[PDB]
Amino acid sequence: EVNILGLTATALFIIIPTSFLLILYVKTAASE
Amino acid sequence: MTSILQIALLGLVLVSFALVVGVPVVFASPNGWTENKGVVFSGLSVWFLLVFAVGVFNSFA
Amino acid sequence: LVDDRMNGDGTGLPFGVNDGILGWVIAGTLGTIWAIYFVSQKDL
Amino acid sequence: GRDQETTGFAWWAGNARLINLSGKLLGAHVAHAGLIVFWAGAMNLFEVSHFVPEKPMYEQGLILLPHIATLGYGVGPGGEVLDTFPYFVSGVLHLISSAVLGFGGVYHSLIGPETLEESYPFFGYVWKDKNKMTNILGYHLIILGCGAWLLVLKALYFGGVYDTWAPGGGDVRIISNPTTNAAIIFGYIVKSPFGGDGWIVSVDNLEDIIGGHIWIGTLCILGGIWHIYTTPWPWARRAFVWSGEAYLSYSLAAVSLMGFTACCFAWFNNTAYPSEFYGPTGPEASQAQAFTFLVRDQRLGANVASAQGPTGLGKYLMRSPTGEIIFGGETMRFWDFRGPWVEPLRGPSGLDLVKLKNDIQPWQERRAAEYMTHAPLGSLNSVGGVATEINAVNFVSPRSWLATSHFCLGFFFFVGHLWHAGRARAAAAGFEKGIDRVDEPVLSMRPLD
Amino acid sequence: LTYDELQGLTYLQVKGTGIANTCPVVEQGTSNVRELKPGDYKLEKFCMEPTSFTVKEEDAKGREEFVKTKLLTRLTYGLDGMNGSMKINNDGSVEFREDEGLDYAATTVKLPGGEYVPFLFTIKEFDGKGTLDSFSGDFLVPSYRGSTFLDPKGRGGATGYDNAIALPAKADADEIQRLNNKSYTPGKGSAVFSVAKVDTETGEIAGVFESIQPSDTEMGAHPAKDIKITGLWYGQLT
Amino acid sequence: VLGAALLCAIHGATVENTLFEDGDGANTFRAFNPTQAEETYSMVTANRFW
Amino acid sequence: KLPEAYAPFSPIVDVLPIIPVLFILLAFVWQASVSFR
Amino acid sequence: ENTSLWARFCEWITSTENRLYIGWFGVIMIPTLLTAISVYIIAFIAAPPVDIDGIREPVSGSLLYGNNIITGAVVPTSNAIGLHFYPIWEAASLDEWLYNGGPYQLVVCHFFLGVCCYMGREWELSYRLGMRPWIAVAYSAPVAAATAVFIIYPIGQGSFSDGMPLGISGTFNFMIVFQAEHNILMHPFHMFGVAGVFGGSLFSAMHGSLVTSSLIRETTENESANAGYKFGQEEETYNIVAAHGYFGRLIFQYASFNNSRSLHFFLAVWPVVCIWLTALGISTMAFNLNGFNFNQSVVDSNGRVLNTWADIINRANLGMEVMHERNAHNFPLDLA
Amino acid sequence: RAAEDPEFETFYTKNILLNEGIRAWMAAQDQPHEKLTLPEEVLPRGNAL
Amino acid sequence: MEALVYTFLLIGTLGIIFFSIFFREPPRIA
Amino acid sequence: MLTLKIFVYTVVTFFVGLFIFGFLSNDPSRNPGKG
Amino acid sequence: SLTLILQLVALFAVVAAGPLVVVLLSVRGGNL
Ligand code: CLA
Ligand code: CLA
Ligand code: CLA
Ligand code: CLA
Ligand code: CLA
Ligand SMILES: CCCCCCCCCCCCCCCCCC(=O)OC[C@H](CO)OC(=O)CCCCCCCCCCCCCCCCC
Ligand SMILES: CC1=C(/C=C/C(C)=C/C=C/C(C)=C/C=C/C=C(C)/C=C/C=C(C)/C=C/C2=C(C)CCCC2(C)C)C(C)(C)CCC1
Ligand SMILES: CC1=C(/C=C/C(C)=C\C=C\C(C)=C\C=C\C=C(C)\C=C\C=C(C)\C=C\C2=C(C)CCCC2(C)C)C(C)(C)CCC1
Ligand SMILES: CC1=C(/C=C/C(C)=C\C=C\C(C)=C\C=C\C=C(C)\C=C\C=C(C)\C=C\C2=C(C)CCCC2(C)C)C(C)(C)CCC1
Ligand code: OEX
Ligand SMILES: [Cl-]
Ligand SMILES: [Cl-]
Ligand SMILES: [Fe+2]
Ligand code: NA
Repeated sequence: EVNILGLTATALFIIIPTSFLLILYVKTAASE
Repeated sequence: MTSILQIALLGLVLVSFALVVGVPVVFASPNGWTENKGVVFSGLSVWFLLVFAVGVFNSFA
Repeated sequence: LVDDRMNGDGTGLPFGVNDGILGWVIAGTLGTIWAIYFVSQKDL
Repeated sequence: GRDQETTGFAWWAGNARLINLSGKLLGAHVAHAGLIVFWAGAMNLFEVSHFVPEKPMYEQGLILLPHIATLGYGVGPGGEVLDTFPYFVSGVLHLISSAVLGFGGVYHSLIGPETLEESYPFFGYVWKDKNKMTNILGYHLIILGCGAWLLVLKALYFGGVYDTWAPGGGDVRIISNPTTNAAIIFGYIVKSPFGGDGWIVSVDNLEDIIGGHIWIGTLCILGGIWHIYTTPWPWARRAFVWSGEAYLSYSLAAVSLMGFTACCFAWFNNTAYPSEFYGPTGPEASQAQAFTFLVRDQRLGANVASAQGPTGLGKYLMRSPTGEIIFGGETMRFWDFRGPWVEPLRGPSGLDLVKLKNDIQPWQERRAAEYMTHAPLGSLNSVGGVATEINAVNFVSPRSWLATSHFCLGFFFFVGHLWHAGRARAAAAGFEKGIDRVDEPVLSMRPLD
Repeated sequence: LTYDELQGLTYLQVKGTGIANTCPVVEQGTSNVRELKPGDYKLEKFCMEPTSFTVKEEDAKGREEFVKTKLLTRLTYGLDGMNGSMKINNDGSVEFREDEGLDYAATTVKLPGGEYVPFLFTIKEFDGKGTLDSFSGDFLVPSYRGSTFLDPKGRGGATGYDNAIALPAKADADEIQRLNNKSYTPGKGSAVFSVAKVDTETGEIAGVFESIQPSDTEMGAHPAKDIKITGLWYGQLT
Repeated sequence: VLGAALLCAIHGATVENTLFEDGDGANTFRAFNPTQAEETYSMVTANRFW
Repeated sequence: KLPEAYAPFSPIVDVLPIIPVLFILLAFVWQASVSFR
Repeated sequence: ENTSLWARFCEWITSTENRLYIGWFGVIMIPTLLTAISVYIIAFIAAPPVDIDGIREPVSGSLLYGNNIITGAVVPTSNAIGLHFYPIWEAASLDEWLYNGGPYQLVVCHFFLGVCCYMGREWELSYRLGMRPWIAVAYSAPVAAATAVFIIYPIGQGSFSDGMPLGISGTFNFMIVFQAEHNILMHPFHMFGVAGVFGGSLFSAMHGSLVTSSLIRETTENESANAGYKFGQEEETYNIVAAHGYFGRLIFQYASFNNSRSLHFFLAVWPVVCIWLTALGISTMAFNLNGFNFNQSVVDSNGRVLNTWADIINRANLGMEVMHERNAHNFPLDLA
Repeated sequence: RAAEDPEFETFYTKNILLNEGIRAWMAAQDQPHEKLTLPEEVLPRGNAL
Repeated sequence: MEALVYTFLLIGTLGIIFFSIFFREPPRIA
Repeated sequence: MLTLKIFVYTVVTFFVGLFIFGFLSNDPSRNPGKG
Repeated sequence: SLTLILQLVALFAVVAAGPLVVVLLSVRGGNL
């Protein structure tokens, strides 16, 4: 069982743009 | 008896038609309601008379 | 019957009341809010 | 009339230009009474004109001859039309009344007094004269009580109105011993609006209907005397907004409510809206499907009590959600049906299979015109029944049509109530034309975060 | 509620109260049971309602036990309106046999844990042989559905696709249980009865029963389980 | 498309109900002046409202 | 149908329902004739 | 006013200083909507399979019973119910209540009350902020649509089972069986609604473009063009005369929308009245008035049935009705 | 899962089967170049409709 | 693993909505 | 099992009573305007 | 038929009466 390809695809599509948006947010708030 | 009722109803249609085309014009006429009082009373009395005539002619027709 | 059911579905129950305790607590809650509002009316 | 720059309102708001002109209000209102009575008389004349006497009277596209026929005016024992003269005389009297009403309306709009209280204190009113508003409510409520007692006079003393529940298929019956008791009348008005009972669409018998009319006439007359002889209370004057615009909002919300109610009345009732004169409702013609099929296959030779359908419940019978036996079609959503041809087939506990086998009546059997055609399908463009049915018959059910017209127009009146509710509240506050641009409530109170 | 007072109630009073689901009882009768006069009877109105619904399940350790359940079905479980006969002698042997009526009921029940078990509560084609105290027999059990019933893929028995419409590359010797068999062979069940509260004047017997019948086989894909039904029945002798 | 119809309706209604006084006639459409440089609606009031 | 004494007037009857709809349309003519004042 | 418990309660409920204004419409909006949200989430996660059709042949519609979110849905009540009001206390068990279809009745009833009280809450904030109140009037179109597909259609067809399921695949199924038995796509109100949603998107893009183009330079390609002046001045930005000039030069410059109030009223009224009309079309077919039935409409001299686009749609609609309720029909005509 | 279990179904499954119905009953005259003279017993139905 | 994925994305988006509603940047310029 | 019904009926009448007396309780004067 | 001819002449008489009234009030003074 378990669709590991879909699990990986969904997991990276969450984490990588989320980390991208959060890193620009925290670096923007670090130096306003 | 049917012909009398039919002629009375036709006259009532024409009288009501005259009242419809005349009452708003005469009312909204500048200084017209105080001068056409006689003809409006005549038209209304005739209208009511033909209504009552058709009513009493239904029972014989 | 195989189970205990309320068996009040339909039958023309006013406000869906089937036992008197429910009507009494409805009237009690409305009267409680009414007493609070009346004693605390006129703002002050 | 008057112009915009002095009234403040554009042409598409011009009927509000006469808010403070009671005489023009009277002219517009009497003219509207003329319009309503004119449509009533005209349509009664058409429905007289387009009549086919041999057919049942619901396939001719007639909406209000059922209104006269529900009063029993020219109705046979089984439901035969017999005569059309009462419908004709009703239409003509309405037309003459329309002419006199319209003449009075145009007179008060044009040459009638521009403002009423300077010559007629009895007829003039500012919209804060709460005592005289209550007097007007008293007058109108006395009128409504008189109309209800008029229906009382017809039902008990003039020998009219059709009961669909008389044995053999109904009869026009002079109602003796109407049920006026407060327990049944109030339990009829305070129950649930769903299929278990139905709130206001639940009146199964005309003694119950006429007893409710006793109650409404007595209550309206006594409340009319009350409203005439009393003054508004401080709690009412604080909670309510008193202006002509707020009064519109109250009237609009109320009339939308009774419009929604009238829609449901037309959709479900077969008692105050006779199926023989209106066509079948939703649950019937489907109860008629199941009934005709059960009698037909028990006629051929196949049993129905041991007959089992495709899904395990029964093709022709099953048990209801409550322990009673109900019809086995897809009409099992309509097990709460009550129509004049099922009570002689209705047993206390079950459907009385031996009664179904033997005690079947041929009026019940011949009640198949509701089944075959006339179901409350009918499309926007007539045609037959379901959306796939082809151009074979010209029919639509007046129940459907004066249900949907009424509910749509009641929804629009709910919207009008919302509009004038908000505008009346904002105008009584003082900002109907907007915020004052220099001292806003926004800048006076705290920021959110 | 004895049948005599049930007929005197209007159709509105019973509506929504569930007393139509309740079978009539006997209060004026006797419990002598063997007192009933022998001969041939042609009785009518078999009333039959359940009181419990317990389902047999098989553990993988080797013992026989039952367990109570919770009904998903509402008040559609009683049997009402049959007719039949028994041939009674002086000693007590009977020849009970139903003929025709509402001899089935669609019912759905779940075991603890949450497994759907629908069944058709049938009593049809029941032969009754034995004494009044305890007489049993066998009754025909239909499948549940007609052969025209459709699965959500549209396949079926008498009508349907009977092939893998959803996926075209699966028709091997694996879907035989799901596609090829589609069995509706009717099973058989055993119901043991007992006659209690006999009436002498008008001939009314109203006892209890315990019926073993198999559950639904659905489409024959999975084997049926046994369901025992305990309840009370009623009948009027003529 | 449903969000676009949403935005069109909500924006039109919000502007129409924040139109300020801008006159003494109750017809607010004539209360607008194409010459004036002030906003026709209170976006502060609109923002705190939503 | 109409009775025998009123049968010839049925075509004159047969044009009435549009008149209330013509009333609001007449109001539109009124409002255009006063040039939308 | 300050030592009075009810006066304190009123001045907190009607306080516009809160993060979310609640008011007297909010004290009845919040519990119904929160209840509906809670039971909707719990049912969408772990709803046991529910029999929608009254034929003891249920659908799952829940994630923990083996489907994804778009194919999973809160499913309408049983056909055994109809409009029969089945809440938890009408069931001997939560389990039987779930199988019968009660959570749909609960979410739909609570969502109806919550949406109407959201209408009222929006009007209430408009009043307490000193505005004009017609936000609720513009909001009346989604409210009318929600009532039409959750209450009006169950009333008209006699059963909550015919109502719109809370889902996406369920939405498509209800929508398609609605096509099959009512022919909405050939109805003037639905054409007005489609014209209105397309026009609402059109006017949204048009207004957005005409006023984002009409920009006096205060925000450059940087975050803003504050070099002229920083934040804190009443010198207003943007333009509205040039937008009307561009729209006038666009086609014929006579149906002038020069007044910004007239323009925004038109953008407010067009999609609202069109969604009003399409919701009323749903309401008309609740009382089962359908749309245009243009089948068998074109014939030749010999009277032969001459095929038409309407006949194409008709055969599609009847091919839709044949799978509609495969086993829940025992009888030929579909009325119940 | 709907193939291995005749008990599982969704509104999605209903929609797929309904799409098959649309295809079968409409393409017959919608695509005249295909000469689709498919008889009525291969065209699929429900019960009673 | 299928169902918890859907549950997590749904409740996560609802969490972002909650956080944006109550813990947003306070609004400036009108 | 009717205990759930009693509890929910009580809380429903409580919320409805808050609504009824809240709008009975001089609601139109809860306005910043001169009215 | 004669029924259709009467229907049409009655139709024309009832549709042309209103504009006749407004034109007569426009040419016979005003106060409309
Ligand atoms: C229900 C329909 C209806 C009714 C009864 C009224 C009634 C009235 N309106 Mg009004 N109006 C309506 C619809 C209606 N309106 C609509 C739809 C609009 C939007 C276009 C308007 C816009 C409007 C404006 C802008 C104004 C009014 C005004 C008025 C008032 C005076 C009109 C007047 O004196 O000028 C006279 C009207 C005419 C000369 C044209 C009508 C022709 C005659 C009078 C009627 C038709 C003839 C008929 C057959 C006569 C019956 C005769 C009888 C014997 C049978 C009046 C009481 C005015 C007002 O508010 O008062 C201050 C005003 O300025 N209305
Ligand atoms: C349509 C006609 C009509 C109208 C417009 C009014 C209007 C009014 N009446 Mg009145 N009244 C009427 C008919 C009417 N009445 C009749 C026929 C009677 C005789 C029974 C009375 C007897 C009456 C009395 C004794 C009083 C009023 C009062 C009032 C005023 C206060 C309203 C109020 O109490 O708030 C709203 C009321 C409530 C929120 C509580 C009502 C209780 C419930 C709703 C009724 C129970 C029935 C049932 C449970 C409701 C469910 C069904 C419903 C959803 C349809 C108000 C202006 C008061 C007054 O005179 O002011 C000085 C007053 O005390 N009326
Ligand atoms: C409660 C209102 C109501 C109801 C329930 C009915 C019901 C009925 N009417 Mg009737 N009618 C009404 C009002 C009503 N009418 C009014 C006010 C008029 C005066 C114009 C007429 C004039 C009329 C005639 C002449 C006839 C009927 C006929 C009929 C019957 C069949 C309908 C038909 O044949 O074609 C159906 C007609 C339509 C589907 C047209 C729909 C028009 C829509 C609703 C207009 C609104 C659309 C949209 C919102 C407009 C937006 C733009 C706007 C800004 C202008 C039917 C039972 C026929 C009949 O059998 O004779 C008795 C027929 O001959 N009616
Ligand atoms: C284009 C507008 C339009 C049209 C054409 C209609 C048309 C119609 N409506 Mg309607 N309505 C409308 C708008 C419209 N409505 C709107 C906007 C609303 C608000 C949402 C309503 C709300 C409404 C309701 C609540 C009802 C109707 C009803 C009706 C039908 C009967 C009318 C009636 O008898 O009223 C009533 C007339 C009066 C109240 C005044 C007369 C008083 C009575 C008749 C006196 C009693 C006399 C007696 C019975 C006979 C004399 C006998 C002798 C011994 C004295 C009719 C076909 C009724 C219905 O659904 O059909 C049953 C109904 O109950 N409408
Ligand atoms: C009996 C109920 C009633 C009454 C007495 C009034 C009275 C009034 N309204 Mg009002 N209104 C109502 C119901 C009512 N309304 C409803 C139900 C709605 C929702 C649609 C509205 C929405 C509304 C708005 C938005 C406005 C008013 C306004 C006004 C004021 C000026 C009206 C005017 O001159 O406009 C002129 C009249 C016309 C232009 C005629 C309109 C023609 C319509 C649109 C065509 C449709 C007719 C068609 C045959 C019906 C189709 C069937 C239907 C199912 C769609 C006036 C005092 C104005 C105001 O606020 O003034 C303070 C205003 O802005 N009303
Ligand atoms: C099965 C049958 C069901 C159907 C019968 C239902 C009967 C319902 C009749 C209620 C009518 C009351 C109208 C008041 C409207 C609000 C006026 C107001 O703004 O009122 C406020 C106003 C402001 O001065 O004052 C006033 O006019 C005072 C008026 C309010 C009167 C107080 C209510 C009675 C109080 C009884 C207390 C119940 C106590 C709890 C009992 C618990 C038992 C254990
Ligand atoms: C005839 C008839 C009958 C009878 C009926 C009746 C008797 C009725 C009634 C009724 C009633 C007896 C009613 C009453 C009512 C009331 C109401 C309906 C109300 C209200 C109101 C409101 C809604 C409010 C609001 C508010 C608030 C909340 C508070 C403050 C103020 C305000 C306004 C804000 C019957 C069915 C039997 C039969 C058939 C027919
Ligand atoms: C003010 C105004 C207005 C309104 C108006 C109106 C509303 C009017 C009316 C009116 C009316 C409301 C009318 C009615 C009427 C009626 C008539 C006029 C009648 C009659 C009669 C006759 C003559 C008949 C006969 C007959 C018979 C008897 C039966 C048989 C057949 C016949 C038909 C032959 C408008 C909006 C415009 C504008 C604004 C202002
Ligand atoms: C043509 C014809 C006929 C005949 C008829 C006659 C010979 C008579 C009549 C009739 C009549 C004769 C009707 C009526 C109407 C009436 C009315 C419509 C009334 C009224 C009144 C009022 C409306 C009042 C008001 C007021 C005042 C002013 C004072 C104080 C306040 C009040 C509001 C109370 C018939 C149908 C048989 C048949 C067919 C043909
Ligand atoms: O459940 Mn919902 O959808 Ca009104 O149609 Mn009959 O049921 Mn069933 O089918 Mn088609
Ligand atoms: Cl069926
Ligand atoms: Cl489906
Ligand atoms: Fe803008
Ligand atoms: Na089928």
